[PDB]
Amino acid sequence: FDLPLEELKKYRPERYEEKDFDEFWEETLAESEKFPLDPVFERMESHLKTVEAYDVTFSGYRGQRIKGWLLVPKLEEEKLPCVVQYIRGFPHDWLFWPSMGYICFVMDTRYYRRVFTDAVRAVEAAASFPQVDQERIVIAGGSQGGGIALAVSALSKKAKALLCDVPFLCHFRRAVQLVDTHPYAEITNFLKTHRDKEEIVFRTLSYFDGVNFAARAKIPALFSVGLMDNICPPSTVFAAYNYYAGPKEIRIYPYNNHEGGGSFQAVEQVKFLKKLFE
Amino acid sequence: HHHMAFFDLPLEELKKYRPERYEEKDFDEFWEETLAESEKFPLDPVFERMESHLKTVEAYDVTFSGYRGQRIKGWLLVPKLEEEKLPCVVQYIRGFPHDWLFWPSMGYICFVMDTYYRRVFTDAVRAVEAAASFPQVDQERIVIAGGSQGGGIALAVSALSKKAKALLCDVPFLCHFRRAVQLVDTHPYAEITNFLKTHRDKEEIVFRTLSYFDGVNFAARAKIPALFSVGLMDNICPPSTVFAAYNYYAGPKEIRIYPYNNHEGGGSFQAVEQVKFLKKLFE
Amino acid sequence: FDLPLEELKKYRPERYEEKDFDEFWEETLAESEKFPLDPVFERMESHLKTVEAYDVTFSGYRGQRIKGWLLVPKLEEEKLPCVVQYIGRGFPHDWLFWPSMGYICFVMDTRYYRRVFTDAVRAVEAAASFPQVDQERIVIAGGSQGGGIALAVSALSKKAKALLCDVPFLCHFRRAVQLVDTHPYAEITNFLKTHRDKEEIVFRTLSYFDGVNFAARAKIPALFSVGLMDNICPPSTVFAAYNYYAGPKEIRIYPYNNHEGGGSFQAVEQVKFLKKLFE
Amino acid sequence: AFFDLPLEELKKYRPERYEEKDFDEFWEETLAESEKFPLDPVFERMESHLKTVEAYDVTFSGYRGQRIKGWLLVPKLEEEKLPCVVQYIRGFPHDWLFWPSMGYICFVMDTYYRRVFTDAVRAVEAAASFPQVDQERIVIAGGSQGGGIALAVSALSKKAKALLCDVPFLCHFRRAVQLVDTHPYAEITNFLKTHRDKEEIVFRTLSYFDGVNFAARAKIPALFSVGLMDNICPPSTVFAAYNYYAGPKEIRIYPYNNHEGGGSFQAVEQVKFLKKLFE
Amino acid sequence: FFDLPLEELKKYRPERYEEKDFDEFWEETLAESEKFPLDPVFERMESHLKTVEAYDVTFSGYRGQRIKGWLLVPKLEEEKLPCVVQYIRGFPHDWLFWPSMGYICFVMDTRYYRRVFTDAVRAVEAAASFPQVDQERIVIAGGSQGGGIALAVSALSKKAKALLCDVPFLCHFRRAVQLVDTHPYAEITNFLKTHRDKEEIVFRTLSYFDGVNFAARAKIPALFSVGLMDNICPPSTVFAAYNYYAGPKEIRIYPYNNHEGGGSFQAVEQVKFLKKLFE
Amino acid sequence: AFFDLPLEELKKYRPERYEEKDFDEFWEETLAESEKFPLDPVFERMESHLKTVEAYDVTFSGYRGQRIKGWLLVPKLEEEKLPCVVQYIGRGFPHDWLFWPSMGYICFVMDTYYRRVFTDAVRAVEAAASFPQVDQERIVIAGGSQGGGIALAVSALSKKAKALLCDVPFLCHFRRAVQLVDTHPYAEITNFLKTHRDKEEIVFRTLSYFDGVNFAARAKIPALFSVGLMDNICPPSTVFAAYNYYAGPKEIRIYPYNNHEGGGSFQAVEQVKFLKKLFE
Repeated sequence: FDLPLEELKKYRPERYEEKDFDEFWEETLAESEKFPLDPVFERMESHLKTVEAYDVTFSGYRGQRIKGWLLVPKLEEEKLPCVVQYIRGFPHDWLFWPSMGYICFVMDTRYYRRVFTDAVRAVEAAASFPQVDQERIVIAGGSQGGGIALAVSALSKKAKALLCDVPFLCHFRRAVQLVDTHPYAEITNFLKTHRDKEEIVFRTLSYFDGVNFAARAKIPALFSVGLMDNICPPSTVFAAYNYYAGPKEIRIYPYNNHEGGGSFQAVEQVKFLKKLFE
Repeated sequence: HHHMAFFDLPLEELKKYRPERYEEKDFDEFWEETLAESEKFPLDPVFERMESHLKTVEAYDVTFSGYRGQRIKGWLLVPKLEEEKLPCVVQYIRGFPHDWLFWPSMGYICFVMDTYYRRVFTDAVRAVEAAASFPQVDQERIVIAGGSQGGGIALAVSALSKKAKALLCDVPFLCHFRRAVQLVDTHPYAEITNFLKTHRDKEEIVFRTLSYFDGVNFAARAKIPALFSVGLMDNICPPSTVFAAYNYYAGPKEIRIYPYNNHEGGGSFQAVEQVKFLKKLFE
Repeated sequence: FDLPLEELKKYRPERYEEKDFDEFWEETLAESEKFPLDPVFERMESHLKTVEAYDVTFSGYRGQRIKGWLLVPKLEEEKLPCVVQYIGRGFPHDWLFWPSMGYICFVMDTRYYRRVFTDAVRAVEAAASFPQVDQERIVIAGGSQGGGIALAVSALSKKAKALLCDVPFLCHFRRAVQLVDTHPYAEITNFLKTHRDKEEIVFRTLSYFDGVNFAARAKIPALFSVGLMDNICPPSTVFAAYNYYAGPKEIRIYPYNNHEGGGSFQAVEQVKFLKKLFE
Repeated sequence: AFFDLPLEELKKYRPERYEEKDFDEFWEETLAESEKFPLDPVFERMESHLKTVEAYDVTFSGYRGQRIKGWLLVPKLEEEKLPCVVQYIRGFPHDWLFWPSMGYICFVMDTYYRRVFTDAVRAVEAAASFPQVDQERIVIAGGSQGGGIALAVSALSKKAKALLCDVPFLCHFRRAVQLVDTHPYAEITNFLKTHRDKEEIVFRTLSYFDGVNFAARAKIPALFSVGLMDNICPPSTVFAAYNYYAGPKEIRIYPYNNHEGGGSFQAVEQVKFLKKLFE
Repeated sequence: FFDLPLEELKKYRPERYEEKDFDEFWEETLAESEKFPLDPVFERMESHLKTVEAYDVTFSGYRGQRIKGWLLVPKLEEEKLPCVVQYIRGFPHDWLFWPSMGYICFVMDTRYYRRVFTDAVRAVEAAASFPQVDQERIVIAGGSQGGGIALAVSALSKKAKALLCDVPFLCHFRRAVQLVDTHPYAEITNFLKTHRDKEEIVFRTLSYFDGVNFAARAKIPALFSVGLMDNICPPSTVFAAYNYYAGPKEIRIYPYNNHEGGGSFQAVEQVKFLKKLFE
Repeated sequence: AFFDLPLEELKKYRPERYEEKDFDEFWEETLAESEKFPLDPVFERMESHLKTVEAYDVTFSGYRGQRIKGWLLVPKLEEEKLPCVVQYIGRGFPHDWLFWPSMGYICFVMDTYYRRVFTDAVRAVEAAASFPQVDQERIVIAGGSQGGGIALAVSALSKKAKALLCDVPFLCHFRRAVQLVDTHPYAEITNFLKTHRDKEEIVFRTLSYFDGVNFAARAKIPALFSVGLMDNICPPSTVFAAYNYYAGPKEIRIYPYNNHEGGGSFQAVEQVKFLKKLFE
């Protein structure tokens, strides 16, 4: 259903952002940095044997006390690499990264101004665990999470690599004219009833568009895209990917919908991060 | 076609639901004879350590003899723990080894078998023997587990395997065929219906044949402790089919009921319930 | 989804009809009999080898010239039994079943029910006028809308001798509408959704065309069929008409079938039924 | 099509109610907290293309003193006191022409449920503060989410004099969830599908907002409507509320309608009801 | 978005197909129906409405048959009022918009297209005959099937002065059929699926009723609307008619809407358009 | 509605073919292997209510000598020799296959991995040809959908077949089908690849042995194809690829408003006409 692959690879649409895009975000982060982070780790009761689990409390947007999980694999190593993973379920749903030898910080998004700020702070919280190797802090997400990660790749001093799967929050004006699926269809359904608010909806969403963070992000990244994904259509993902200003690679799954590369792509990430961190 | 919400018998009645069973006079002879035939080939389990990015778990590519001696495949996932003897879950479905991290992460060796039902059930009985042959496996704590088609398979195995010690049976398929068919238009039970739509004269023979694979009939025979789960909005494996099997199940048993879930069942919540159940059982 | 079978077999709901149900139909047929039938059979050029095909024209409702096909199997016999089949009338080769089993087949093109039923009663007269047709063995047949039509004809035609009625539409309207949301019964429901004040008049009008009310009148032998998963023509509607049907009768029950009914299996049942009947 | 209890049984359906010991204390306290801020209604005449109606942008204090908005539509009639319908949903002022056209001043409030119900109670107080409003003839009305809200307001507002409750949402949550997979009741289900351990707390929390519990308390006259094929707000949910409703009451039943209810037919029924009531 | 992009829709002028007798056919159709006197009859109706007077209208349409309509007159000082003939008839209260904006509203009950278009041309003449109607300000209006009808009327009526045409059906048939599988254009497709040999005759027949061909003839000012996600009446069909439309014109484009079009927002655009036009 | 290439472009659509270097060795070898067992056709007259047609239950050896079943329907006509349609598909009831016998053709209906099925189908022609009343100069092979795909393969593999009727065929231009439609049966391939992301090359190389396009390029017998321009089971660009590569004398009937039903009863008559013009 979207542009052919030859053209997706060369797709660089005109970007829309306000003159204050950077002033808005610098100011948002400054406001929330005025409160100390005060990370608190609580060991939690778990049936898990290969992993230790912590309930983490930290200061996010405007000093509010947010929480995340910290999953630490039981390994000899005094210092471990770390994946901050954005979305929740159970701690046992996040076993992949710890099982591959990474500490995993799992943060649920509890508007985007608040969520992105919380997420930036989550990296700071993870970094503050003494076992975490700060040179190997990775940020990751798929869908809404991939969109959030992508923003964080431009906003976080501490993050060192990005794993961005099938991201949402990318190239809003194009998404809306290609698919009638949730979540992009919420915008369309808003505009259907507020016919006079097209300029303001899109000017507002421009502050949260992944394409605009991508153009700014300088850290290495691995993207994934499903060529049959009609939740997060390929032209949206390729727009962000192609504008992404750091060293990058994309794994293209031509027969997949929004599941993306699934478990195959998980292994690709492990391989990518291994090559990166040696 | 999908039911809107609750569509089967109410819960008060599901708990008392014990329909008449149908089986042939030779049900036991058929399965004894099938297993004897396949035991005439040596199991010859082969475990190959695999190169893996996994750090908490060691992974083996397993080959073993199943139905009529055919070389079947499985994964073995062993969590890296001090213990010289570990408990073991044989899980029926094979994707990546990293898809099966749950049980190893909870301290269980995990044997994952790659999956007509004559062949599959025999393969599955043999997978337990394969798993038991790993020296680190504690044979007093071998568990059999499955959801859907896997759950139906596990249920059969609970009645056919000398070696299995406990059953985890989630939202099982292969149960109470005659009723499934008159409640749901969903795959997989709808394959039976579509067959009968076209072969109008084969009702007796379709149901007599299926009786040999019906989980209700194995349940009536199974003596090992078991934990079942069911989704009351499950329109793939409707609740009356699962409750039929659960209620006939002849070993010590419990069921977790998920009133708002479709075929996902209790999902991750139920995974924890299984860990708790097995802990209480084996301590 | 409907009543269980034990109950379907005993299901006899109260009937509704207007005081002039019979006068209405008598009068409708008399009006259309005031024009001569004037059946015209034209041999058609056909690729068919086992069958001869005629383009038929005859006078139906109010004298309008209706069209049909006649298919005659090439057989020794000077006199052949005949099935009048109701459905448009597609190709002659679509109607090979009955001729292939040794029956002349008259296939009537459908074109409101006042007209269609009248057209259909006249089709039997057209078919009876073919010299090779044995008038003692004229059968009327239809499935769906056809079955409903055939059912009406079983009560309105002097000439018809047996009925084949499969999964019939036009039966027990008020119950249908409260069991299924499928076309065609859902047209009634959608009308009433919008015309909330027209319930009485819709149902009274439809009572003139309800197969249950014809069934109560029909005296000729009949074979019905029903699919227990049929959500176009639900089982309780078919069983209502079947149970009220006043002639010698049988029903074939297909428990796993939807509106396809007994399909090809049922087609053979019909052949068997008619063979047993006409010896 | 029909999927809920039959009508005989719907009319007698009175399920056990669940509410917390503090249901009344919770609401008394919520309203007291919001009454500690002055209402301070402000009416701004608006430039409008309308010729039969005058339109005001209304600002008032709702929940916790927040400045809420509504429309006031006044029909141009040479009467100094008019009856009034407070209608809960805000689109254009021209979307709300029905009540003004029937001679009623119409207050349309732009609409967690703690905040919304409190805002809605205060919208009556805002409407009553318009000098042209006849306080003896203040009516509260809603369909869907609006009907639920109106139902709560019928129990919580000193000032309201009658209730028009169509196809209400926010009723008999535990039952809705086990009958339908449609939005909005399916949000509850989708929550519980994921938070399997939160059934008791979800339903105890929702008990503070259940229309059945407000209905048991409401003393003002009311006209309800229900669609027997409504799978958004299933009939057993509406009938539970209707049957527990403690004021003088009537229900209009639309057997062939889904969530559209009686539509325009029902609108006229309301006009008739209110006319009979207020004379 | 599934049709041509907007830059290309604005320039879209496909080849038109009409028969050599398009004009003779319509002239002759209207002459035939003018041979019967219009004989408009207005009956004041008992109504709960207070801002509007309602009349039950009867008039002679196609071939002299007595067609029905509603006339809604807003109670205003003015001795002469402008008038919107609206094509679709439900309740009078469903048509409050135009009277509430100061326009008399003639709502015509739609009952083939030969008959409906002729009825609709005659409705304008019926409306014009009401003494309070200002004949210099008679507007014709419709959405969907109504828009298609209004469009025809814009070319066929001596007395109409402006056109409001929203999301019209009956436009650029051959293209519709290859873009969408939705009702109503899919009735054409389903016919052709079965009558494979009737392509020429189906399209030649439909050419007499195609809005594109009327548009090319219509000389009165018009406001069109289109939804760029409308898959009932696809944008390329509407733009074909709009672009051929031979009078002074404007189009309001709603990029995120389906067949609802501009809805209430577009209703206000019409009021504005007509105000600017008539002063 | 219309979702594939336009017609002007469908008519010129000749995509690059892919096949393995052993395509022909594979099929020659497969057929030789199955010819090493004797056909041994057995015709049993069946009790039938039919009066214009005689019906036989047929048994014959197909793939690797397995005993396959078919129906033979013979119209009761004076003629000592009759033309024959081998029709590929339940083989349902004998009465479901009345069209061809009614038009004066003997009909062999075969009850239908593809290696096995194609071999069975090639052998069905030999079974039909062994009936003494069959005219071997007028043996026709026919199928729609899966049947049309099978018939297409048989048009290249059978010494005995003389004409092909290929309607809305499945098994054609796999790599394109998969990127145009999400319908069964082509969607089984897509679903396989969604899960086995590393098996694209081997899936498509394997399927190349069964692709109707590749048989078409080889088939030398005359043929009538049909296509539905709204067919989203067997999309038009797949059918046109096979049709356009088809190397024998050919025609195609194009049904612009039809989905997978194709030309239906109208096309049936087109076939009769085609075969009549051909065999005189």
